[PDB]
Amino acid sequence: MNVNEFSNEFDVLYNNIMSNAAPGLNEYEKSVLLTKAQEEIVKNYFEPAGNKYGKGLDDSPKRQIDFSELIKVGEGVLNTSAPTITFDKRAKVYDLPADLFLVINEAVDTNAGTKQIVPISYSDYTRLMSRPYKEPVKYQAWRIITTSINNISVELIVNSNETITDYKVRYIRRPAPIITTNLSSEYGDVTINGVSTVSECELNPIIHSEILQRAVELAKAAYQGDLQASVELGQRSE
Amino acid sequence: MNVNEFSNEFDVLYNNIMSNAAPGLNEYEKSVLLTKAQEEIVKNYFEPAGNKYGKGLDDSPKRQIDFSELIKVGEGVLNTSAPTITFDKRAKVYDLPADLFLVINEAVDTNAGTKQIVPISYSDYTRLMSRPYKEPVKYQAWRIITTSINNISVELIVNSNETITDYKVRYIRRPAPIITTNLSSEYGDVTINGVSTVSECELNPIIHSEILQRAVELAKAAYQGDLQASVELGQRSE
Amino acid sequence: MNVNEFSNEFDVLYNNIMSNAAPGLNEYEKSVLLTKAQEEIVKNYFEPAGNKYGKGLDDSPKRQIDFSELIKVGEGVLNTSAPTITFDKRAKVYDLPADLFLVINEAVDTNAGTKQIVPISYSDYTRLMSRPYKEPVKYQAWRIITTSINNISVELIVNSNETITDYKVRYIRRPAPIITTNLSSEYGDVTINGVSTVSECELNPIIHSEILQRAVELAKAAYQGDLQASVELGQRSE
Amino acid sequence: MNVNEFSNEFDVLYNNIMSNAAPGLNEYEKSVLLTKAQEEIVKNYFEPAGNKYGKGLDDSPKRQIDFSELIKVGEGVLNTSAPTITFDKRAKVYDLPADLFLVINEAVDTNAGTKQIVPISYSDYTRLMSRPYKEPVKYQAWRIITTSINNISVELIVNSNETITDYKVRYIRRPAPIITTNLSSEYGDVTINGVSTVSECELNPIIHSEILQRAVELAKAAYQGDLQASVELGQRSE
Amino acid sequence: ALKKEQHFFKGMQRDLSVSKFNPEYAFDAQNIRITAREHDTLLSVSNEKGNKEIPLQSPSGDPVVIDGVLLGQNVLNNYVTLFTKGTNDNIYRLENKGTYFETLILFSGNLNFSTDYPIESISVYENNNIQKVYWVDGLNQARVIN
Amino acid sequence: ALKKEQHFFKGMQRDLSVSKFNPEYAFDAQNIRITAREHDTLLSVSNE
Amino acid sequence: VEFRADSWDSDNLISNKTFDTLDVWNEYQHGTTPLTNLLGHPSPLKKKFRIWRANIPRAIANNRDRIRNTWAYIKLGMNTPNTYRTEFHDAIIHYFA
Amino acid sequence: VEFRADSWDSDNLISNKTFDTLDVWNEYQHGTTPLTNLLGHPSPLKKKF
Repeated sequence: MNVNEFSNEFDVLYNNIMSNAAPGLNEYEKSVLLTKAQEEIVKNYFEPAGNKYGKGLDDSPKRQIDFSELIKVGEGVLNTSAPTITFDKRAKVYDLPADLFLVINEAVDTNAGTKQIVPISYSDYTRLMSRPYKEPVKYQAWRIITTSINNISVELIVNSNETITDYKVRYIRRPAPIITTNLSSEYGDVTINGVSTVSECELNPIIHSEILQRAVELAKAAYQGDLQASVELGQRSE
Repeated sequence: MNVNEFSNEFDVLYNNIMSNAAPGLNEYEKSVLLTKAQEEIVKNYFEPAGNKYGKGLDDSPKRQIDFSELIKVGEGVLNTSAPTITFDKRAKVYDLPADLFLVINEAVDTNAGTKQIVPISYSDYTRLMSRPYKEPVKYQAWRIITTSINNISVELIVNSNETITDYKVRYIRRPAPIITTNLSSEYGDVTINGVSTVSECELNPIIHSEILQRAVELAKAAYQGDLQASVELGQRSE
Repeated sequence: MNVNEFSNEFDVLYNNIMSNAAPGLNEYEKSVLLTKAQEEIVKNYFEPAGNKYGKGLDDSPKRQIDFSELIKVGEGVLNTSAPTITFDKRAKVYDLPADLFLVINEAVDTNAGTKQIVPISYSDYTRLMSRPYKEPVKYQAWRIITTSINNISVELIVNSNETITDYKVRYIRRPAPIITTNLSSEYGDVTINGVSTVSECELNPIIHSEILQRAVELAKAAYQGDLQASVELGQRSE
Repeated sequence: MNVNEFSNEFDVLYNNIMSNAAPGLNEYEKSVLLTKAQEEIVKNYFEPAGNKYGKGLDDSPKRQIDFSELIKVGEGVLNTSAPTITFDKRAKVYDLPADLFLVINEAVDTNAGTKQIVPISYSDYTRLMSRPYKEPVKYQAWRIITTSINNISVELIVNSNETITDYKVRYIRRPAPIITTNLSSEYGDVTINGVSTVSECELNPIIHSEILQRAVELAKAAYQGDLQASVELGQRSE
Repeated sequence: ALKKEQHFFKGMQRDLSVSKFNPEYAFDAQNIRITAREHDTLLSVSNEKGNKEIPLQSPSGDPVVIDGVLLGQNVLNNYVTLFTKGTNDNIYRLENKGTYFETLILFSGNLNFSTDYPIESISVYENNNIQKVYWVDGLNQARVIN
Repeated sequence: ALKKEQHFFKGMQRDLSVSKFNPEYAFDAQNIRITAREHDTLLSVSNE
Repeated sequence: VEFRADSWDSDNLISNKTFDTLDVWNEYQHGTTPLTNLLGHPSPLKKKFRIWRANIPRAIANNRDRIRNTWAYIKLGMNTPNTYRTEFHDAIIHYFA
Repeated sequence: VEFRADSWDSDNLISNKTFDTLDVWNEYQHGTTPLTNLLGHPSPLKKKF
C-alpha cells in the first residue's frame, strides 16, 4: 500500500478529517506515528518474546517474508585510517555499514578458509581468555565491539598466524521513514529521520496492515492522554 | 533522530498529538527528561532483570547494537603521583578514565603474559586471603577499589614476582546529554551535566524511540500524575 | 550533576517554584531530602535485600561504580592513650576512622604474617571460646566491639605469642551532605550534618538520578502528609 | 545529626515540608518521641524477627556499626554486702552495672581458667540438675537471675572446688535521651529518663535517619491517626 | 492534568474580590458585545463593529468644514442641529440623505457661547415650516431658531 | 488531621450563643472593611 | 486555556487567526505569550478538532515560572491590526489542584 | 489555622508580613503566639504556595 493508501486507511479507521478548516491529524503526525509503528513491529517480530506467538525472525515463513526486504549483505571496511587502540593484541578493527539495524550472520574469509563469526559476551571473553590456548575453535572467529565514532567498529579476534581478507555482514537494514507528503510545503523544517520528502515504505505488504493498526492504536492512546495507556503501549516499544 | 526531531515527536506523543491539551513543557525540561530517560534505558537494558525480556548487555543482537556506540577501550594510568596507602602489599594503584559508566572487560599485560582481571568481592577477598598461597590463578588477576578522589582508583593485585606494563579497560562510556536548544539564550544559567549548548544523542538510533517514550511517560507522571505514579515509575529508574 | 543541576532538576520534576514571593521548597529542605535520599540509596544498594534486584555491593559492576567514590582504606590507631578494660586477655584496642560508614575488609600485619580479620558474632565468640585451644585459625584473626566514646573501638583478638604491627581497614566513607547554597545567608544556624556551606555530592554520577528520584518521591510523600505513605517510604529507610 | 538538626528535619518530614499544615508539636513531645524511637529501633534491630531483613545484632556490618557505640565492657561486683538467700548452694551473687540494656557476652576468670558463661533457662536448670554430676562442662559456667533490688543480681553457678576472681560483662549500654532544648526553661518539671537538659544522641549517625523517620511515623499515628493506627504501629514497639 | 473549569460570559463585573469572583462574569473587557447584533451572537462574546465617515456635502455639492468645538446637538425629526464654537460661533442643519449629510449654515456670528456652558435643547414639530429648536446655556439668555 | 472548616466573613454578628454562631459572620472586629473601597475588596476583610 | 472561537471575513471562515496575545498575572506573577500557531513545530496556540487551546504563559521574571496560585487573572485579546468578527463562545481552564 | 491573605505597600507586594498575633481562648483556656516566620527554623507561622 503506497503512502496515500496508508493515510486514507488511517482516516477510515481513526476518523480524523482531511479538511484544513478543522485541523485534524497532520500528515507529519501520521508519518511520525507510522515510523514508530514500523520500528516497534520490527523490534517485536524480531525478538520472539516481543510478540504474542513466541516467534522471531526465522521461526515461521511469515516472519521471513516480513523481514525479507530489510535483509542486506555487505562487506566490512578496515578501520586502519584511524590508529586507535584495541583491547586485544590480534584485533583487526573493521567498520560496519551505516544503515545497520540488527546483525544476524557474520563470516570472515581468511587464508585458512571461511570461518563463521561468533558474537562473544563480555563474560565469555574473560572465561575463554583465562585458559591456556586463548584462541577460538578451528572453524569460528570472535567479535567484540570497540571504540565507535558515529559508526559501529568491531574487533575481529581471529586465531593468530592468519590474515583477514574479507568480512561479510548479513544484517537487517534500518527501515526508512513512512512519509505521506513533502513536509517542507506546509511545515518549515520538520523531519522524521533526516527526510523531508515522501518516503514510501520499504517493507513487504504483509506487515503494512500491522503497521497501520499499531499507528491507529498509538494515535488513540496519545489523544487519550492517559498515563496508564501510555505505559501499556510503551511496553511494546522494544 | 535529531534533537529537533526529539522535541517535535515528544510533543506529538506527549501534549496529545500536538493539541496543546496537556501541561506545556519547556525545552530545558524536555532536555532534562530525555537525559534521565537515556540513563534509565541504559541501566535497565544492561541489567537483565530491569527490562521485560530478561536480557542484559550481550544476550541478544539488539542489546549489542544498543550499547555499541558507548563501548570504549582505554588504558588505565598509574597513580604514582599520589603516595596514597593501599590495602594489599602488592597492589599497584591505577586511575581509570573519567568518562566511565560501567566496566565489562579488563586485562593487564605483564612480563609473564596477558591476564584477564577478575573483579573480586569484599567477601571473596577475605576467603581467598585466608589460604596458604594467597595469590591468583596462573591466568587471572584481582582488582579491588580503594581511595579515590573525584575519580576511580583501582588496586591491581597481580601475582608477586611480576610487573605490570599495561592496563586496558573496555568500559561503557558515560552518555552525553540530550539538549534541544542553547539554554543560555532564554535561561540564565542552567545545565544538564555541565553542558549548556545543543547536544545530539551519542547513541545508536535503535533506542532513540525508547528514550522518547520513556521521557513521555516521565513527563506524564511528573506533570499529570500523583505520588503513586511517581513512586511506581521510579521503580524503572535503576 | 553539580548541586545547581540537582536543584534545577528537582524543580523540573516536582514543580516547586524558585520565586521567594510564593515560598515553594527552600534550598535547606531540598538539601535535607537529598541527604536522606543518598543515605537511603547507600543503605539499600549495599544490602542486597534492600533493593529490587537482590544485589549488594560487589554483586554487579553497577553497584561497584556506585560505591567506588566512598571506598576508603585507612589504618587503625592504637587506643593505648586510655587505659580502659577489655573483655579478652589478649585484646589490643584500636581506634577506627571517624568518617566510618560500613566495614567490608580488615587485615592485620603481625610478625607471623598478614592475617585477614573475621568479624565474629557474640554467639560465635562463646562457641569458639568453650573449646580447648581458644585461638583463631592460622590465617585469620578475630575482632569484636568494645567500649567506645564518640568513636569506634575494636578489640583485636589475634593469636597469642604474636604482636600487631599494623591494622588496615577498607571501609565505605560516610557520604557528605548535598547542599545547594550557603544556608547561613537566609537561614540563621541550620545545618545538615554540621555543614552550612555548599557541599557538592561526593558520589558517582551513576546514582545521582536515583538520589534525585528518591528525593522527589520523599518530597511528594511529605507534602501529602498521609501516614500510609510515610510508613511505606520509611520501609526503605534501611 | 545534632539535636537542632533532629528537630528541624523532623519538622521537614512531619509538619509536611515545614508548611505548618499538621498538628503543631512541642520540643518536649519531639524529645519524647525521639527517645521512644531510638528504643524501638534498638529493640527491633537486635531481634532479627523485628526488622524487615531478618538480621539481628552481628548478622551484617550495618548492624555492627549501628550497635557499635552502645557496646560496653564492665566488671560485675560481688553482692556480699547483702546476706541474701540463693537458690543454688555454690552460687556467688554478683551485681551487674546499672546502665545495662542487653547482655551479649559474659565470662568468668577462675583459678582453673577463663570460662564462658552460658545463660541457662529455668527448664534447662531442672533438666541438668536431675543428673548424676550436676555441674557444668569443663569450659563453661552457668548463670541465673535471683533477687534483685532496683538493680540486676545474677547467681554465678560455677563448678565446685573453684573460686571466682573476675566477672566481665560485654553488654549494650542503655541509650541516653534525645532532648532538643532545656525543658526547665518553658516547662515546670518534665523529664525523659531523669534528664532535663539538652542530650545529644549517643549513637552512631547510621541509625539517626531511621530514628527520625520512626519518630515522624509515631507523631503521625498519635496526632493524625485513630485507634487502628496506634494498635498497628505498636507492633513495632518490641 | 487533574481538573477543569468552564467559564461563561454573561456580562462584566467589578468591585468584587478575586477570591469570590463568579465564573459567569468577566472582570474587564474592551470593545466587546455580549448581545446579538448583526448576527445571532447573544451571550457569546463578539467584536464591536467600527464606524464609517459620512461626508458633510452642501446642497451645491461642495464640502462643508465645521468651524470648531461642539457644545451640543438636537435631532428634531431628521434634521440634526449643531451648535459649535470656534473662530466664530456657528449653527448648522444636517439632514441625512442616502450617503451624505445635506449641511447648511443657519448662522455664523458672535452669539456669546462658552465651552464651560454647553447647550441643552428642546425641539418641536408644528408644521412643515415651523420647526423650532429652543436651547439654553447656563450663562446666556435662552434663544430660539427655526 | 481529620477534618476542616472554612470560615467566610460577610459582616459581624453578636448577641448569639457561641454554640450556635454561624461561620459566615465574625464575632468581633476592629478597624476592618468588608466592602470594596479604593480596591475590589468586597466580601474580603481589608484594612481601614 | 481551552476555548471555542471562530473568526470570519465577509462570510468566509478564517480558522488560522483567533487571538494574538494572552496576559496572565496574579499578585506575584505576570506572563505573556503571543499566541502563534506553527503547524509542525510546537507553539503556544494550537487547534485540533475545532477546539482552540493555549498554554498559560510563564512569568517573565523566571521563564521556568508556571502560573501557580489560588486565583489568577486571564486576559485574551487581539492587539494586531485586523478587520474580522471574532465570535468567542466559551473558555475552559484546565488546572492541577 | 489555614488562611489566604496578602499585604501590600504602594502597589508592591509584601509576602513576609500578614499578622502579628493570634489570641485563641474559650471558657477555660487562653493562649497566644506572636505569629513570626523563620525561614529555616520552625515558627508559629509559615507560608508555602
